Amino acid sequence: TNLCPFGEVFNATRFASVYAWNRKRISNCVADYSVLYNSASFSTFKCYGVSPTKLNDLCFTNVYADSFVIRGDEVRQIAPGQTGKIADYNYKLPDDFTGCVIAWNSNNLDSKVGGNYNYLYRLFRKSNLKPFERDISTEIYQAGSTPCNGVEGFNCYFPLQSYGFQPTNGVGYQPYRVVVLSFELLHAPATVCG
Amino acid sequence: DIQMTQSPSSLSASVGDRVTITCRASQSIHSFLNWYQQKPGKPPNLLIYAASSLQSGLPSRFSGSGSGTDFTLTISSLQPEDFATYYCQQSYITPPTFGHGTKVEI
Amino acid sequence: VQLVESGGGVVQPGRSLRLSCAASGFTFSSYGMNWVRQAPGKGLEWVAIIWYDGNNKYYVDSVKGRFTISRDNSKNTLYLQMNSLRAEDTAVYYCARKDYSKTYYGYYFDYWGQGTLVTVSS
Ligand SMILES: *[C@@H]1O[C@H](CO)[C@@H](O[C@@H]2O[C@H](CO)[C@@H](O)[C@H](O)[C@H]2NC(C)=O)[C@H](O)[C@H]1NC(C)=O
Repeated sequence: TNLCPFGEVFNATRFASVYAWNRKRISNCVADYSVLYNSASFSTFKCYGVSPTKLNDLCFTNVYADSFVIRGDEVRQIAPGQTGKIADYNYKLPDDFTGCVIAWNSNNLDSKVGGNYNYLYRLFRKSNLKPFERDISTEIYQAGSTPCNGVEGFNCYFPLQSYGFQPTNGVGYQPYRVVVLSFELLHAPATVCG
Repeated sequence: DIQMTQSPSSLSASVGDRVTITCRASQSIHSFLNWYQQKPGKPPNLLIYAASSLQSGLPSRFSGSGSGTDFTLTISSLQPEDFATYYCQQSYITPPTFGHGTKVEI
Repeated sequence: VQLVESGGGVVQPGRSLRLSCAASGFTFSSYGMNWVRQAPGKGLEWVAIIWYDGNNKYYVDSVKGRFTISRDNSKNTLYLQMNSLRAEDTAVYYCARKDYSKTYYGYYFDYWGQGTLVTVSS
């Protein structure tokens, strides 16, 4: 009877950066995955494990909506078993993913003429992220053998770099907002239905 | 630092042929490979930076492609002014190491 | 944008030399600068880098401890003080500009000079 708050997840005025992707848990509400599929505005809507038309009746304990902003050419990396600077260092999806990935273009509201640098992606990390890991640490990356001692210098780089978002970039470089829904079951009762 | 191997060391090609020069890194350098052209007895000229971006003003026939360890410089139409030595350089870790170079013959 | 080198020549082994590079056509105190040497019949070999702040200088092995890279931003000149020269430093030295990137990991040599030959064998 209580529509799940998918609006504010997909209607948010300020999306989080990919390195600080925002996870909103959804529980104790009735979610209709019918305005979400037939919206006719989503560039990408790819469901892993559960069919898009059949999950409208599958009942789940929790539904995690993970939202962030990436580039267009990097949407393919939000998928199981993908290697890339976002799959490896910013946001990793499990190989046995049982959710959906939604993505839509955002040159509007997110591509200021002067350049929107509020969004950062991680260039470097010591090791690849385990599935669903959030690393918001800004420690200097030591590429060389000389310890950095916390100062930015040669072979000592800041992991986070700003996306270059301009109103003239090619579709590959234009900003895409991405929401990854993780539908999970546990021994707890299924509080998510439709 | 990172050792760079450029293959082939020398290439024989005719006008209008396809040329492909591969630069391989001992360690991952991400997308930080640059390609320079040097004709004999002249300063090197920048061709590609970031492994995919063509320096402004240069002919569009040149292209780059690669990520991590393997990189490729492609010349679609080898014109008479494209016969020179091509070097690949990594900027991921200082020192920036140049490849030993590939010369294009007739 | 021009980078003209000078100071090269024949120098006896074990002696010293100072290569200069005068730059014109752009603001000097905004660009990192580099020295890259090419031995005859061999590929390019990066020699040294000086950052635009005048404090961060990096050298390649076999050059560290001998060569000193510096810049006089007030004179629009870049120096390379080559001390204790060996026989293996025979090469043409180019002063190469570093892009307007501000980042330590993605730089390229957009504008090169003309090269000065520094023969060392006695
Ligand atoms: C995000 O906001 C849009 C506003 O456009 C919502 O969808 C609009 O309103 C109804 C239902 O969504 C549709 O009939 C309109 O066509 C939509 N407008 C456009 C331009 O598509 C949307 O529902 C909101 N997010 C979610 C998850 O519902």
